[PDB]
Amino acid sequence: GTCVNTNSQITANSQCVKSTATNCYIDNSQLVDTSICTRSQYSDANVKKSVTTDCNIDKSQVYLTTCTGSQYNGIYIRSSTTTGTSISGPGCSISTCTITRGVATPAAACKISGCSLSAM
Repeated sequence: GTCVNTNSQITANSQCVKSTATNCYIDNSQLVDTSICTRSQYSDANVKKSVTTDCNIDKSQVYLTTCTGSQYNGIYIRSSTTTGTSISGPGCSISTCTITRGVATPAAACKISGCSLSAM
């Protein structure tokens, strides 16, 4: 029981290991590898070594990513940082980007494909 749970609803079909979830709604998802969940809703998602605050993550996999006030729906995102943005697209894939309110900061390492970026 390596999950530091603070007022979080974590389903049985969910899993929280070596991580912290404060006021989080985790359903059929995994919050693993030193991840930090705060007031975020995880739906059929995988959150690894990531931090999400007031985020709605649905059918997505987030790695080494920090999420603040954002929505992910059916996307894969890594080594990134998004704030106040809605990201969707069945085949959305983002890697090493900084995104604030729907606009991705131009960068060489930032790789984005099959995604729809908008503000929240």
